[PDB]
Amino acid sequence: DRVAQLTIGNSTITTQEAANIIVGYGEWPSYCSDDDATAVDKPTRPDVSVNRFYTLDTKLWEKSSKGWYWKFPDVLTETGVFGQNAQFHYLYRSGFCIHVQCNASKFHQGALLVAILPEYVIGTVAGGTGTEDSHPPYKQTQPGADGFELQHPYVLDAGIPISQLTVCPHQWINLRTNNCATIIVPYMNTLPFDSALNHCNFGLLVVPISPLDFDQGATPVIPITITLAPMCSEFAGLRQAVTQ
Amino acid sequence: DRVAQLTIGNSTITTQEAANIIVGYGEWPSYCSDDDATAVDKPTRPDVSVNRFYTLDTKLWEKSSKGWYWKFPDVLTETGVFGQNAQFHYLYRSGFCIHVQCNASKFHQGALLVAILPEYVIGTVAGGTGTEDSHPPYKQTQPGADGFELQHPYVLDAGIPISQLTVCPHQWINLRTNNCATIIVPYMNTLPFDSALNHCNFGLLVVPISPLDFDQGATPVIPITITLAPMCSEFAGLRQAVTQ
Amino acid sequence: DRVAQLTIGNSTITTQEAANIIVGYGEWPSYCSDDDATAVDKPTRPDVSVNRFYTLDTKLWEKSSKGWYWKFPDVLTETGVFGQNAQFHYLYRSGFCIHVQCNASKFHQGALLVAILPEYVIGTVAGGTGTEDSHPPYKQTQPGADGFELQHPYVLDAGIPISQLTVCPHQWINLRTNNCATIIVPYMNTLPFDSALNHCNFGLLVVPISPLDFDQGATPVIPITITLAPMCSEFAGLRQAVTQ
Amino acid sequence: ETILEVNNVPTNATSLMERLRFPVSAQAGKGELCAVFRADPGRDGPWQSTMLGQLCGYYTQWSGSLEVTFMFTGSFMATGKMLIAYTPPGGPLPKDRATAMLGTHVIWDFGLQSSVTLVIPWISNTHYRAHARDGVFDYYTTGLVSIWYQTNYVVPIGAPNTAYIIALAAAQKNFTMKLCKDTSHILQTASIQ
Amino acid sequence: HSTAETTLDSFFSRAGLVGEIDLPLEGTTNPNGYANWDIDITGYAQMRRKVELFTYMRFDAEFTFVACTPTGQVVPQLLQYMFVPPGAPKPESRESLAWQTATNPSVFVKLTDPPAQVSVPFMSPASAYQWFYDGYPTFGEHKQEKDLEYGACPNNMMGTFSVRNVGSSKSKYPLVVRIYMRMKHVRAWIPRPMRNQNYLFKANPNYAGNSIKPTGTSRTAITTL
Repeated sequence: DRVAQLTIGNSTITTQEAANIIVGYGEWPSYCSDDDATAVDKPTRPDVSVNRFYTLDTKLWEKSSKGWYWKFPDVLTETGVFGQNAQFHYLYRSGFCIHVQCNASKFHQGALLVAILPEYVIGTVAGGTGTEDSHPPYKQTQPGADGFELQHPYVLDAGIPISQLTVCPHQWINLRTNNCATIIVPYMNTLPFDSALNHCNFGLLVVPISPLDFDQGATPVIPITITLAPMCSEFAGLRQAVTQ
Repeated sequence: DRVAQLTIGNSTITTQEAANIIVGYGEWPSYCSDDDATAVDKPTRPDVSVNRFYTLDTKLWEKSSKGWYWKFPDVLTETGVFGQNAQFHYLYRSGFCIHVQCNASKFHQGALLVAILPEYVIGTVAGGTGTEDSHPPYKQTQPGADGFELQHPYVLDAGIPISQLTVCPHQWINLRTNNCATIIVPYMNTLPFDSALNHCNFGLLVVPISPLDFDQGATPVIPITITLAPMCSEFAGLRQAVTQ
Repeated sequence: DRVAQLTIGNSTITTQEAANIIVGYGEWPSYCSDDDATAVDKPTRPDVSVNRFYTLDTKLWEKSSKGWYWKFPDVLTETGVFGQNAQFHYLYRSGFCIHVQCNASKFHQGALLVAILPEYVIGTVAGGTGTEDSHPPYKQTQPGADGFELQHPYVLDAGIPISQLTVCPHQWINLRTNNCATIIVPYMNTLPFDSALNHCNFGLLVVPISPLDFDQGATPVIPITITLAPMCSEFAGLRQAVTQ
Repeated sequence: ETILEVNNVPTNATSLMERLRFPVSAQAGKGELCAVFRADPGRDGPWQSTMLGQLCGYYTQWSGSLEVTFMFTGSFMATGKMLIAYTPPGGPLPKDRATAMLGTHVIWDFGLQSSVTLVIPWISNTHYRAHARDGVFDYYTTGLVSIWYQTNYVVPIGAPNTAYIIALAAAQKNFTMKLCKDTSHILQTASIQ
Repeated sequence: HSTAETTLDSFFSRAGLVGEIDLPLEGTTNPNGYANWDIDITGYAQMRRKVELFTYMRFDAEFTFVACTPTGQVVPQLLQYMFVPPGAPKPESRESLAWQTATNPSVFVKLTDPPAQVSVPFMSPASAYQWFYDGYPTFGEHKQEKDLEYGACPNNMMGTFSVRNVGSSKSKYPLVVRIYMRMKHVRAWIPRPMRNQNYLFKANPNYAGNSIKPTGTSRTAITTL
């Protein structure tokens, strides 16, 4: 139960210090029913070429880090064959298998909260005073694969408490216990299909709740890598490639 | 076999680095036979309210510690419901489950001898020269829950060799092996019942045979905690509460 | 039927001039159902150590006595093991077996009304005029084991007629007939458990309706003794001992 | 379970994130007190940061056992034993460990299993409890929780001398609420534009 | 190879000196022709060290009384030995009325007869004798003056052994009575470390703090014989 292997497509992930697997809302990704669908054109289900593990950028965990987030359909729109299909097709649909990995040693300590927040809408500080109706820039609402850093993690940059973020599919990475978190997310939206460009079904939040710490001499560079794989990907409404 | 759990009363002890359990003289605590008894009044067997784990004070293991001891009926006479019964009743009888715990790290070292010495009578240095017939004070013969420190561990402060103390129910706490010692003691005395105030059936000795040691930087505070639970407690000869 | 014996715990009461036994509201004391309870912790049912006969102070019946009363959970809160449990636990529950005894001779005369009045709230004379909103002191609302004497028995010190006090579980002690009254009371309250300190479920009233009288020469000291035993005692919500 | 702000002390703008966890460190070995807090769910205090505490605000009465899980976020080399105690109503804040241990408690040993759960059993006189406040309604208080050092926070050379604990709280399967009302607070000052 | 010689009976069933009583003509030690020996086998090191190997012991015993003058000379004298259980009247003189032994067991022997020998049962009110009693015999405050009672167990105090010249006049010779004890039907419980230091007193394990010698022999270096 502490060891596990995730194989999908032509990619395999290994781990010897896992903490089980979470299946968001107790549901596995699935394809769209014939009665839940509307688009009449036959969709493309590329399978193995898009349903595989993509490893996005690595972040560095510092004793003062606040946390980061990634919007999901988004992080992959410019990567591999998944990205190509997401650009050529109007409609997209899929679940995800997210595997956040971060290892240290038996002498390091700290705890990361890895959670999935559906429809993660970002807010602004409203000019500090709260009298200015400002809005988050494109660079912040859809940060891409590089993710974005939280400025006010306590309120998740959206006026909501992070202490309650656990009502969402989550898992923790407690260095003294495990070195990775695995969460499987089904397609969640009020529509059977939607644009992979304009809409971000959910956001991945990785936030340090218990600060990283260690004594001088132990390796100081502790990376946090994000690996994710689409599941049951379906695309429809073919046309030319659109970036945004 | 390295892991264990001791549940009795409303208390539970856990351990993942144990070294089996010793049952003093190969006998489990039991109640008094109808043919071994004399007192004609019906005894009280409070059970769960007195037969549970009581955790007495903690001691600090130093690189220069000599060792400590606790007289047993005594250590509990002023604690919980066991103490109340021991004070209100003339006669007392019971066995004990002693669990000494002390943990360190894989880089610390040392060995404690945890033994049970029945009728542990304390002697004095006799004024050094041996011409003065002095006697140990009440504070030393019955130290209470705070225990007492040995001044001359080699002779157990009683003119007897500690090297032979292993002929008594004992166990060792070798930091590289285990972090606790468990000894179960039956009621031992030449009488079926006796006073919990005037008489101490046995003494618990915790003595460092192999000095504690570690390199500067590793946590220097290494505590030794004593937890103990009465077993098959019986009391008789009720009257008013007597302290001594 | 005139003779009787009440044995409970390690106490026995005898009588050769009784007048049957009254069971308040036709119900015997019982323990709390699993569907009538709320407190989730397992209660203590000490049994024999608390369900026994406790004999409280004695009163002297004079040719001019007005009557006395005792609040019940209260009278015992500082006596025996019942008191200890009532102090250590937040919640208490129990019924009672009340035995009021008073004997004279075949030449003395008088009649005492022994009744149980649930929720016996005491009122004040309101400064005589009735314009002052005064309240009874703690010493009067909860008199303890010494009981308290009635100042205006006709109205039971609460503005209600004593002539109707017989709608409550009662019995009389008519010296020419019997020398004791026995009443068994079940636990009565709108809650399954309650505090034995803040709340007094009922009050015991002993009032002379027919004055004591005799000719000079016959012993003039005629005592009235109150003996009572808890029944089906249950306690819950353990903590430190609280006096009030 | 949602994070319980036991360390509801820092109000500074930059120090808000530290109310989410409280410190533990090497002591002097005399069963020192670590932290304390009321177990009351719908009362002003630590529970206000939890989802349970927030949903309670919408109901006048509740009933049932509660649970608090403590997760140790120190290093793998750090060891220690704590004593989490729950003191039912009437019991004043225990002055020392020897007093706290007389109530419902659990001795927690740090190890591979990072967390431990303190169950605050439903020990009430009434079937339901209305929200407890200072004064008369303190009649519905649940009690007090207090963390003590059973032994001590021990660590080798090279490992941090201070680690933190994160408390997560929720309700048990027998928890129930009744009589809807509005939360004590309304997040609005002037008209919302 | 037999294991019979290491049984408790083989080990303890050997008579050894446990008492010695002097009845001189002139002196300050029992000069009136009688003596009262407090029954305690803790006065001699050999016998004491053996029994103190165990904490509790239950046994019957065989007492032998060897009497003669201080030179070892056998003299034609008649003696009377009397066992005075605790509570019985201890003789205050050679002509004490207590010598009537209407109930106490007595032995009359001449020094010319072979040593008197007698069998004694296990007479403790406890189930066994205790060579060690870690406690006090009575309740109350235990002040400095009464620390004399620590470790004193009445269950081991079997009484007194009295001797006298059967007469009403001074004896013509100085006497000595050596008491030997042989244990029989022995049961023993809880072994302990064997006496390490010299014995100093009877009722306790006191040792000379300035002369604490090692359990055994020593040498120059650990790497050389």
